Amino acid sequence: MIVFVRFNSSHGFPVEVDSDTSIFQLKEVVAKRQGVPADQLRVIFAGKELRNDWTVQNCDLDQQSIVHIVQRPWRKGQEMNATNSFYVYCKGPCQRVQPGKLRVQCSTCRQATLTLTQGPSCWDDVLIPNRMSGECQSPHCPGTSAEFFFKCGAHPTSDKETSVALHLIATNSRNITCITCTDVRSPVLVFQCNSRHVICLDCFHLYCVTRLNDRQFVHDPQLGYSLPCVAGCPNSLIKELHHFRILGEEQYNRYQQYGAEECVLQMGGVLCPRPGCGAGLLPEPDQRKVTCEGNGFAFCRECKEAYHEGECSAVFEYRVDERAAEQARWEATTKPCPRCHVPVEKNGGCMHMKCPQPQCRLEWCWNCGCEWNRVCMGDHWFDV
Ligand SMILES: [Cl-]
Ligand SMILES: [Zn+2]
Ligand SMILES: [Zn+2]
Ligand SMILES: [Zn+2]
Ligand SMILES: [Zn+2]
Ligand SMILES: [Zn+2]
Ligand SMILES: [Zn+2]
Ligand SMILES: [Zn+2]
Ligand SMILES: [Zn+2]
Repeated sequence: MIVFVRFNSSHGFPVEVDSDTSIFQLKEVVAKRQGVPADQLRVIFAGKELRNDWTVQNCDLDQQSIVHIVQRPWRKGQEMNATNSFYVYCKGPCQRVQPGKLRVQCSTCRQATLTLTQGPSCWDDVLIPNRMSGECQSPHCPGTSAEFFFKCGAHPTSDKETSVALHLIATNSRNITCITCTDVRSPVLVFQCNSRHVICLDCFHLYCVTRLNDRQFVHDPQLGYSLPCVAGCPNSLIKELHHFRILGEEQYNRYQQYGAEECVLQMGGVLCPRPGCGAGLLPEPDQRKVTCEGNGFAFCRECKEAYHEGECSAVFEYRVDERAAEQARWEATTKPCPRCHVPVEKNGGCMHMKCPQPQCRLEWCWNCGCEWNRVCMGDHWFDV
């Protein structure tokens, strides 16, 4: 039997398998061929992962079936009881999603001298420019607006070393199951569909990579290229396109080239099949021999294999579970003062509490029950 494998490409190479071939054996074939460790490969068929112990027969794979192989090792270990509210994409040295550190400065002088009127309580407070007011303590600075910024929390960072905040990503303290895999994972990405469908980051990576391989990204005139909720919910395209950086450098670079590749294809062009040089080529409309040239092998335009004369070889190239979708919906009192023990109610999302008792006036963290400090401020200034 011949199956087609798409690995970091929109072109699927043929692989010979038998009814008794396991998915693990298929991964071993692709591992040696690509020089990539076998235990890092994931096989995806019609938007679903195929398990190592399943055979080709168990999977119901037929002649000319297209499977995706994506390089992403499964990591079981996670932190379900995490305290952090925020996530950033650290572009150096982590090169991945990490818990973030929230900081504030004066939007005028850029010093950490802005005394906020009140602490932030929501994403809008820290993402929308000039939303929060205060007074700058620096001599003669008329600064009245706060400027928030985030940094990676996994290692020290300079005051200039910012990382982009990932507003869709949240600590899964609600223990909501993933829409695709039904597992309870943390952190999760929350789609902005009406149902606020939840996806784990492992599934989100597989979703994006297979959609890059199938060239199924959606073009929005006032947005660019993006993806909606995996369930196909209306008006759910990701607007904050920096969320695609969480796929890592190799995959984000493929995403960045999507538009230029789509323009070439729209003009009757073709993308080069060779792994490494996947450039948008513009040959002569009726020419079968396509040679790679702007600024490497000569391929047959029909079968996408090395240029041959005569016939091409005979060999040539999703719905979410209803109950899983309903379960994966993100949105479906008083504490004593740590010092004077007088109970107080938290009015909003801000974790910075201040005891109203005149002899006490202790500033404390609602979550930790400790005196307010820079660590609590950076890690969980407000609830998300
Ligand atoms: Cl976040
Ligand atoms: Zn980092
Ligand atoms: Zn200032
Ligand atoms: Zn999942
Ligand atoms: Zn949805
Ligand atoms: Zn080429
Ligand atoms: Zn051919
Ligand atoms: Zn008190
Ligand atoms: Zn705290």
